[PDB]
Amino acid sequence: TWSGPGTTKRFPETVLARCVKYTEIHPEMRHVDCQSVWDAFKGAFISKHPCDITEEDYQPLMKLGTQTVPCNKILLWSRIKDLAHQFTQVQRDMFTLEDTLLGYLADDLTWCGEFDTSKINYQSCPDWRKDCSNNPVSVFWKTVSRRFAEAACDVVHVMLDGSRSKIFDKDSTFGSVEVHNLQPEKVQTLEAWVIHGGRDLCQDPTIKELESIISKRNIQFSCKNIYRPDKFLQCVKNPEDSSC
Amino acid sequence: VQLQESGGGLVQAGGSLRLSCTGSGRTFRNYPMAWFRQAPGKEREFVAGITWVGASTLYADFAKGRFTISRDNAKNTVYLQMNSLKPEDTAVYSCAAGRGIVAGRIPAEYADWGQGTQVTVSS
Repeated sequence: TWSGPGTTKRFPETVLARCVKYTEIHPEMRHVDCQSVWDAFKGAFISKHPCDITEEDYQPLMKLGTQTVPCNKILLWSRIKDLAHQFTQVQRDMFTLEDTLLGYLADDLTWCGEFDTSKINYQSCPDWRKDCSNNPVSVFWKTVSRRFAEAACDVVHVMLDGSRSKIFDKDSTFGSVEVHNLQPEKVQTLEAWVIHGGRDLCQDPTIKELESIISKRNIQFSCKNIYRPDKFLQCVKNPEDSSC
Repeated sequence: VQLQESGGGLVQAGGSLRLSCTGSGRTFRNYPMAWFRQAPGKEREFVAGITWVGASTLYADFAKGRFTISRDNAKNTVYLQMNSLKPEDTAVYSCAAGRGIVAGRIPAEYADWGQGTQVTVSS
C-alpha cells in the first residue's frame, strides 16, 4: 500500500484510445502501431517493483514513439499548462511535450504495477516524496522530458506562472530535469515568458536563479513580462493589429 | 513592409562595421527578423536572427562571438554589429522579416527582403 492515488480507471483503454486518436489524425505518426505502443508501455512497469523503474524500462516505448520534431520551435512550460497549450493551438508550428505522441498518451494519467503479479494496481501508486522517486509515472516524465530538452536547439521558449510563489521552481520537472539538459552546442538562448494574474517579475529572485543556471551552461537568457495573456494570444495570431 | 540596408563598406581584415536595416511603411515590431548574406557565386546563408516577443538572438557558427544582432522597435531598425571581420565575410548582407514567433535559418520562409548592402573585407 502506497500514499499516492492508484492507476487511473480504464488506463489501458485510455492509452490505447489516445494513441489511436493521435495517430489517425497526425500524419507524421500514422505509421505507428498502437497495439505495439501499448505492449511497450505496459512492459515498462508490469511485473516490476514500482520503486525500481529505470529509463531503460521505457526505452522500447521511446523507440516506437520516435518523432522528428522541429528543434527550434519548442515551448517548455511550468505550472501554467492550459495557457501553454492554448498557445501552441494558436502558433501551430510550435509544440509542447504534450503535443508529441508520447506526451499526449500519458498526460494527467497515473499508473503502476506490482513486483509479484502481472496486474495493474488501481488501489494505490507510490508518491514521489513519501514513498519513492523512481516510480512508473515519475520515471516516464523524467525520461521523456530529458529527451525533449535534449532535442531543443536555437531559441527555446519557456512559459512560467508569474502569479505564484516561486515563478521558477528548481524542484519542478523544468527546474530539475529540462533546464539541465538544454545542450549548449545547439541551444543559444532560453526565452522566458512570465504570465501575470493581475510590477516587473523578470527581476524576481527565482528568475535570476534561472538566469544564473542558464549562464553557467553557456546559453544566453531573455525574459519578458506578459501582462495581458488575452492580448498576447491575439497579437501572436494577428501581429498586424495596431494595438500590438 | 519595405526594408532598406545601410552601413556596409570596405574595411581591412580585423576591422568593424555596423549594418542597419530600416523599415519604411508597415512596422515590423511583431515579426522575427534575420540577417542573411550572399557571396558572388553562392547561395544565401543565415547570419543571425532575432525574435520579437523577447528579442532573443541566434547566430550562425561563423558569427558567434563576432557579430551581434539587435533591434529597436521605436526606430523600426535591426542592427548587425560586425567585429573582427575576415576576407571570407565578403558578401551582400540582406535583412529579412519573417512570420510567427521564431527566426528560422531558411531564406525561403522569410516573406519580406531588402536589397542588401555590400561588405568587402580586404586581406
